[PDB]
Amino acid sequence: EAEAEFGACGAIASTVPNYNNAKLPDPFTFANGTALRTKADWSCRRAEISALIQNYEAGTLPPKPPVVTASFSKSGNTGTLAITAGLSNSQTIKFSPTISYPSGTPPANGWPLIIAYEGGSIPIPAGVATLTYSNSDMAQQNSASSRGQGLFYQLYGSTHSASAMTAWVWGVSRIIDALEMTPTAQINTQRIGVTGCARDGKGALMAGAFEERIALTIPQESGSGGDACWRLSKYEIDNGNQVQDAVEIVGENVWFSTNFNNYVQKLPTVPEDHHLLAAMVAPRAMISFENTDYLWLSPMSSFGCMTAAHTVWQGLGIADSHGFAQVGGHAHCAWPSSLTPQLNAFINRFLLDQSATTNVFTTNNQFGKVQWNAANWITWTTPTLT
Ligand SMILES: *[C@@H]1O[C@H](CO)[C@@H](O)[C@H](O)[C@H]1NC(C)=O
Repeated sequence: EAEAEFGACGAIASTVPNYNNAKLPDPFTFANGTALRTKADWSCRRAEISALIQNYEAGTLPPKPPVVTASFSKSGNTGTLAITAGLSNSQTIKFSPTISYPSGTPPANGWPLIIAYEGGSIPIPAGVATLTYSNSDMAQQNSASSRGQGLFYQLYGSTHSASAMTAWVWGVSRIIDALEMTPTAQINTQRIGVTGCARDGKGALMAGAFEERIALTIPQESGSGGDACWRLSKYEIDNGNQVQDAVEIVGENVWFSTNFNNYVQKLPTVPEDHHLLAAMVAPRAMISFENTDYLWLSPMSSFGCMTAAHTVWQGLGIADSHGFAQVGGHAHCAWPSSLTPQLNAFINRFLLDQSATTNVFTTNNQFGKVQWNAANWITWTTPTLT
């Protein structure tokens, strides 16, 4: 409704004041009760999901500011992309991510690139350039003490509602803006991925969800606040698994908005969960990786959450653009070589344009004191969006 004022998607909701659902919110029904039926409907539902996530847990994601400039220099195989961002009131900040390049002549359209939060913890293939993004500089993340601290807040103000992870997303968007105006960086901006591990994996998921120029999203062992769902993690903690959950996470750090504190004890009233956050990547590609050795990561919650999110790609007819691999037997953020084929399949297909098959959806079902029962959490029937 009200398309003449708001555009093609009309008056998307940012709140649902009467919501109360202990199971997972339905991806395929808008807040107003309209059912999704077409693939185009997904674009508008994703916009509504973005507004709901910002309202309840992420804070405000500012749009591109009126000043974004960039200069590039290179020494050896290392480029430095010096970025400046500024507001209409003259306030400016600067940050300078570095890029590690393969040697020699690039492909005609430039190197594919993975934006790696704090360098990431995945093996990046030799034909893909790596941009090291210091997300902690953009928004600090030591503990609850870090609230409102970081370069982002030196631009927008320390009381700005963006969570640290939303601030990190904004920084990624500026990096891509910079790359698109800097041909000498020799990056194929149509083949950019994002990755990070642990808290930086929560960050990478947020980046892929909210920044649509990311072609491939790779969250690694992101746990609670990442590819796990709040409702499922509450079920785990109530049944004796020592998981991270919504209540603890908001006291531990600043990855979520202060407003989320008002909902962590009332999760059924939140008209979203992280299955909808992950689904915001669709129709682009994502594979996330989880580790069952650490109950803190909430293993069942990630499997159930990603199974729920997967229904969006299934409804869009592109199930193989979304992968999930969950295994045990390795240290946190250590990369197990047994998963390298799955990682490379997604990188090869979505960043390197190879005909790799990307049907990856596997778990060992090692969930501790709980089991996954899809009927207790997913109530919707996946439509075939037209
Ligand atoms: C319900 O909301 C969606 C998203 O704003 C919109 O596209 C749709 O037109 C709305 N339904 C009606 C009947 O206005």
